Amino acid sequence: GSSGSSGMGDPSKQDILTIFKRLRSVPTNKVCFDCGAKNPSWASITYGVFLCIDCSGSHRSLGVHLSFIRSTELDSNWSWFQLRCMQVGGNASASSFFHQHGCSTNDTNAKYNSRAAQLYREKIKSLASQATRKHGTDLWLDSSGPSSG
Ligand SMILES: [Zn+2]
Repeated sequence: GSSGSSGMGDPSKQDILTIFKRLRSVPTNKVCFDCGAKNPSWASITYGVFLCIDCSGSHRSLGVHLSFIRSTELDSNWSWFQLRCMQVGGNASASSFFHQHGCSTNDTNAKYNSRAAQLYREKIKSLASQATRKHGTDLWLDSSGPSSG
């Protein structure tokens, strides 16, 4: 129940592109984890997966609370914590994670509304910290250049 202070600057386009350039590279990430559409702009931070304008729509219906959707080419006002969620997840990660439990469900309003799915989301939040906390904003990867102030 901690509101959370605000003493840091949001990630710029470049930085955001750097976090997506690494995830996109992957063949299982550059394809809508749902159908497999290549260059899946749409991305779901909740499950840190890649979706396509087609599928992404379904998620939006569920409710930003159930599955938040954010583009990569347009949406630039991303949150450090979020961005990571994508790196600390991946498509395959879920493709298996789910089965491991035994979802045996395809439906979007069900497969995602199932326990197996939930477990994932939470997990993403945790890991996201490992990367986020790391040198706070300073892109763990390397020193991009801290702006005076
Ligand atoms: Zn799709």
